[PDB]
Amino acid sequence: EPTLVPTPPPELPTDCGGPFELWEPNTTFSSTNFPNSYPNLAFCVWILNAQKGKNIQLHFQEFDLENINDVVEIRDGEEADSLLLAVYTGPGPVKDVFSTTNRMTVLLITADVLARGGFKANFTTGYHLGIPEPCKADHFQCKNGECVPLVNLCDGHLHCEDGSDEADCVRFFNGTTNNNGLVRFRIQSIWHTACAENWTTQISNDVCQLLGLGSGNSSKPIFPTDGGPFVKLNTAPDGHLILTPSQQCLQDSLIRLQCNHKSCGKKLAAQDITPK
Amino acid sequence: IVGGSNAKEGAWPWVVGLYYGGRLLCGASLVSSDWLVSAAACVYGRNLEPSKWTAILGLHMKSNLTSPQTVPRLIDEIVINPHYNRRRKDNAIAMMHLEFKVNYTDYIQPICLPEENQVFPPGRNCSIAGWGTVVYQGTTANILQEADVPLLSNERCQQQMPEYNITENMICAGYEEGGIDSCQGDAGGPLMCQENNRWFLAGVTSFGYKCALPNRPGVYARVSRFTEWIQSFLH
Ligand SMILES: *[C@@H]1O[C@H](CO)[C@@H](O[C@@H]2O[C@H](CO)[C@@H](O[C@@H]3O[C@H](CO)[C@@H](O)[C@H](O[C@H]4O[C@H](CO)[C@@H](O)[C@H](O)[C@@H]4O)[C@@H]3O)[C@H](O)[C@H]2NC(C)=O)[C@H](O)[C@H]1NC(C)=O
Ligand SMILES: *[C@@H]1O[C@H](CO)[C@@H](O[C@@H]2O[C@H](CO)[C@@H](O[C@@H]3O[C@H](CO)[C@@H](O)[C@H](O[C@H]4O[C@H](CO)[C@@H](O)[C@H](O)[C@@H]4O)[C@@H]3O)[C@H](O)[C@H]2NC(C)=O)[C@H](O)[C@H]1NC(C)=O
Ligand SMILES: *[C@@H]1O[C@H](CO)[C@@H](O[C@@H]2O[C@H](CO)[C@@H](O[C@@H]3O[C@H](CO[C@H]4O[C@H](CO)[C@@H](O)[C@H](O)[C@@H]4O)[C@@H](O)[C@H](O)[C@@H]3O)[C@H](O)[C@H]2NC(C)=O)[C@H](O)[C@H]1NC(C)=O
Ligand SMILES: *[C@@H]1O[C@H](CO)[C@@H](O[C@@H]2O[C@H](CO)[C@@H](O[C@@H]3O[C@H](CO[C@H]4O[C@H](CO)[C@@H](O)[C@H](O)[C@@H]4O)[C@@H](O)[C@H](O)[C@@H]3O)[C@H](O)[C@H]2NC(C)=O)[C@H](O)[C@H]1NC(C)=O
Ligand SMILES: *[C@@H]1O[C@H](CO)[C@@H](O[C@@H]2O[C@H](CO)[C@@H](O[C@@H]3O[C@H](CO)[C@@H](O)[C@H](O)[C@@H]3O)[C@H](O)[C@H]2NC(C)=O)[C@H](O)[C@H]1NC(C)=O
Ligand SMILES: *[C@@H]1O[C@H](CO)[C@@H](O[C@@H]2O[C@H](CO)[C@@H](O[C@@H]3O[C@H](CO)[C@@H](O)[C@H](O)[C@@H]3O)[C@H](O)[C@H]2NC(C)=O)[C@H](O)[C@H]1NC(C)=O
Ligand SMILES: *[C@@H]1O[C@H](CO)[C@@H](O[C@@H]2O[C@H](CO)[C@@H](O[C@@H]3O[C@H](CO)[C@@H](O)[C@H](O)[C@@H]3O)[C@H](O)[C@H]2NC(C)=O)[C@H](O)[C@H]1NC(C)=O
Ligand SMILES: *[C@@H]1O[C@H](CO)[C@@H](O[C@@H]2O[C@H](CO)[C@@H](O[C@@H]3O[C@H](CO)[C@@H](O)[C@H](O)[C@@H]3O)[C@H](O)[C@H]2NC(C)=O)[C@H](O)[C@H]1NC(C)=O
Ligand SMILES: *[C@@H]1O[C@H](CO)[C@@H](O[C@@H]2O[C@H](CO)[C@@H](O[C@@H]3O[C@H](CO)[C@@H](O)[C@H](O)[C@@H]3O)[C@H](O)[C@H]2NC(C)=O)[C@H](O)[C@H]1NC(C)=O
Ligand SMILES: *[C@@H]1O[C@H](CO)[C@@H](O[C@@H]2O[C@H](CO[C@@H]3O[C@H](CO)[C@@H](O)[C@H](O)[C@@H]3O)[C@@H](O)[C@H](O)[C@H]2NC(C)=O)[C@H](O)[C@H]1NC(C)=O
Repeated sequence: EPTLVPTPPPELPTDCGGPFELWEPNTTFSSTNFPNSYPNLAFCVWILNAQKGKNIQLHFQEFDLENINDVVEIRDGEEADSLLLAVYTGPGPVKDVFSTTNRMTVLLITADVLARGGFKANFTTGYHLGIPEPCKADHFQCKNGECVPLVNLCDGHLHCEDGSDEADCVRFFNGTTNNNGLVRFRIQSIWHTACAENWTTQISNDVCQLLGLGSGNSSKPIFPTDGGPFVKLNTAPDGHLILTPSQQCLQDSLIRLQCNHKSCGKKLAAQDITPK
Repeated sequence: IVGGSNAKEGAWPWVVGLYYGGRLLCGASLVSSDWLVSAAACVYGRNLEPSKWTAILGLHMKSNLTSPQTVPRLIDEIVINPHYNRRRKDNAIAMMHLEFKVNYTDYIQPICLPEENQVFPPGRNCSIAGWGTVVYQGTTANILQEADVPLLSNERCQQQMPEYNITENMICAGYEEGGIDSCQGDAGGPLMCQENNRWFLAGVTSFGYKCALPNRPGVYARVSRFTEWIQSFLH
């Protein structure tokens, strides 16, 4: 009568993992059984605790799983919110993971087949492990941590070591919307207008291009509301713009530009007309 | 997709396809000269091998791409939104970077990101597209298909599908009587709605209970709450 043969079925409900929370004294750990295999359809969570204000650095001595059905997730939250941080899967060595908080969460998800050896971790604690050395001698702080006295801040070159200093010293003060506002430029440390006394349409187009927008729509001045360190902008024979500092000047005028929105996904395709 | 109509050449220049191992897996949209947007759910666990992804622009027919309208591309960097858990299926947005810039032409156009303080009331018709299956048990090997679906509120979506944490970061759409549901096959298709002769981005295709079933609206990821994140590295 029993259709099922007298053999043990898998019968693995829930997860049945292992330890959940650990601390500094114990560092190395394996998920379930490193030498042989790990159970299928398992979901075990490890919580790495650390002192307040200290970062956590994680390393893997060995890491050999399956293809892509099984993934490992590392999170720094698990309290109210968390970020994916770094996810590693598949055979091959993996890089170390740094966390900006004092708590790290490690998750393991597996399918029902294709068991593998597993992985082992390497728990390390320290101060500013993922943060490079701070700059000295009042040098500029870059994204990669390189220190340079003054080769940046919108210079007419890319002398910065990183080479990714594409930021522009132009922004709209006050204004009415994103596309409307007073144009200000920062030569070295101070933001100021560009002395639109000799303003032309080409200058407006160049300024709009520098802001990632269309062409010059409106360039009507009103009056010099601000008394900042006015500097002069003028046309140049080449494609660049020359900004001449002319501070301590009277009888000036600000800049009021409303750059048109860039061309975008309008159906400009020459679709045929159906005679119906 | 399901129950829709075939589209013509150049109808939706901002819809691009993504290949992995010679098979279509997920959709994408063009944002700028060297950036793409796609659902983070489909691109998961494959972020360690960017060289295995092939990007196709101007894809209209799957017969042959030898025509002078398909430009092959490769993905150099893949960015996944940190606010993702794969448990509540909330905030699944991924960004992909192309190795080289692509010149804009008649058949290639980008999408227009929505601005802040924009409100879209429910009931407005928006268009959808994709290369997903139409028989629910097969595949699609024809030209791109398009369809129009209405808009539904969060409360209506929660009432109709009280099985997920819908929250306020998701957009639901679909007819009350069913018939058309493009949540199967192509999970990277964009949700497009227009405003005075300009098509914007409304949502990104996400999971769904089951297509064509009555009172089963789709799920789309909100874009107005992620505009700043995209513009941070849009460049
Ligand atoms: C960007 O916008 C901000 C605010 O919109 C703007 O700052 C404002 O600047 C104006 C002058 O340019 C300020 O106006 C003065 O402010 C002082 C101090 O608040 C007041 O005392 C002044 O009142 C005079 O008149 C009164 C009546 O006769 C007198 O009783 C009084 O003693 C003064 O003589 C005058 O209103 C204004 O206060 C600021 N606003 C703020 C919030 O600080 C800024 O200049 C704009 N920047 C650019 C680049 O456009
Ligand atoms: C995207 O758009 C960009 C620009 O919008 C485009 O770049 C163009 O590339 C072509 C490549 O064929 C350039 O044309 C060449 O220009 C160089 C400049 O020195 C010339 O030397 C080339 O040949 C000339 O000189 C030869 C000397 O013996 C002559 O024999 C020959 O007859 C030519 O006179 C050739 O003309 C073109 O200049 C650029 N565009 C610009 C604005 O510089 C790019 O190809 C487009 N596509 C992609 C995928 O990027
Ligand atoms: C990882 O490091 C941890 C330290 O940071 C280890 O935890 C400690 O491990 C030792 C080794 O056995 C334990 O020492 C035992 O302590 C018990 C007394 O605790 C008992 O009673 C309390 C209630 O008061 C109960 O909660 C406990 O579970 C025990 O039943 C002694 O009776 C034993 O003889 C022995 O000395 C420590 O107790 C333990 N710390 C804590 C806070 O429990 C941990 O073992 C390390 N991991 C591994 C895998 O070894
Ligand atoms: C990939 O799919 C495309 C569809 O988007 C194909 O494009 C069109 O395919 C049709 C097929 O019927 C072509 O129509 C034929 O064109 C030929 C002209 O090409 C031949 O011309 C002479 C003969 O006159 C021959 O000696 C040449 O070697 C060419 O082979 C006409 O002669 C026929 O009567 C018929 O109209 C379209 O021309 C073609 N258009 C374009 C823009 O390519 C494409 O062919 C498909 N590619 C492959 C490899 O199958
Ligand atoms: C993963 O766990 C292992 C287990 O100990 C850690 O190995 C230890 O690593 C440190 C730092 O590299 C070694 O100290 C260094 O030794 C070299 C000589 O090889 C010496 O020239 C250096 O000045 C420094 O003292 C330490 O010897 C090594 N342990 C053993 C037993 O050799 C490893 O650091 C852990 N990885 C991470 C990322 O935490
Ligand atoms: C600066 O940008 C604004 C965008 O709001 C441009 O406004 C647009 O201007 C065009 C051209 O005047 C308007 O076209 C219309 O054409 C009909 C044809 O008869 C005419 O009757 C209308 O009076 C109007 O000119 C378009 O509607 C208008 N857009 C909006 C939303 O009002 C403006 O033109 C740009 N500035 C420059 C100098 O191009
Ligand atoms: C959004 O798209 C839907 C498509 O489902 C639009 O629904 C359509 O509305 C029109 C106007 O009521 C319907 O036309 C009807 O035609 C019959 C023909 O006998 C006529 O008797 C009715 O009085 C009515 O005029 C149409 O059937 C209906 N469905 C379609 C076109 O598939 C809707 O209007 C659009 N706009 C919204 C919802 O704001
Ligand atoms: C969608 O997600 C929200 C937020 O995560 C869920 O709302 C939460 O539901 C739980 C019930 O399981 C609430 O807990 C209850 O709170 C009341 C407050 O007086 C307390 O008296 C009860 O004893 C119980 O603890 C919780 O407050 C509520 N909000 C939050 C922020 O957690 C919601 O259930 C999810 N599902 C749906 C369909 O909305
Ligand atoms: C926003 O919606 C308005 C609707 O009022 C659009 O205005 C319409 O724009 C089209 C061109 O895109 C105009 O068609 C042209 O009309 C002129 C005569 O004015 C004709 O000579 C041309 O051959 C062409 O047919 C249409 O007339 C115009 N409607 C009105 C009432 O003026 C506008 O384009 C939309 N987009 C915006 C403002 O960005
Ligand atoms: C901004 O625009 C004003 C207005 O055009 C420019 O001021 C004019 O400057 C010229 C320059 O005078 C020179 O005089 C030389 C002989 O002494 C002569 O060889 C040379 O070619 C040039 O003419 C002056 O003539 C005008 O009278 C000035 N206009 C006014 C209204 O005062 C000013 O240079 C412009 N600044 C720029 C472009 O940076």
